[PDB]
Amino acid sequence: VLKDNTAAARELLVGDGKETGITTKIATEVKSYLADDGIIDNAQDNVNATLK
Amino acid sequence: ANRFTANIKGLTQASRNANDGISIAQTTEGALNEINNNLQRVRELAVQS
Repeated sequence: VLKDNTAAARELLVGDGKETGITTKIATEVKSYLADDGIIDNAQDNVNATLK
Repeated sequence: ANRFTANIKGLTQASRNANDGISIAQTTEGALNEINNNLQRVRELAVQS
C-alpha cells in the first residue's frame, strides 16, 4: 500500500490535518479528555472530596 | 434517704436514655452520609452535563 497508493492512504490517516484524518480526530478527543476540568480531573476531585 | 434514692435511680435511667439518643443520632448521621455521597455524584454528573 505504501509503495503504490501512498498519497491516498495519507489522505485517510491525516487528510487535511484540521478536520480530517484519524490521527487528527484522535488528537482532538484525547486533548478534550486531558484538558483541565476534564472528565479525569472531575472524577479525581470527587474522590478527593470524599477523602476529605 | 428515700428522696436521694429516688433521684439516684431516676438519673441512672436518664443515663441510658441519653445513650439511646446518641445511638439514634449516629444512625441518622450515617444515613445522611450516604445521601451526601449520592448528591456528590449528582454534582459530578451536572459538571459533565
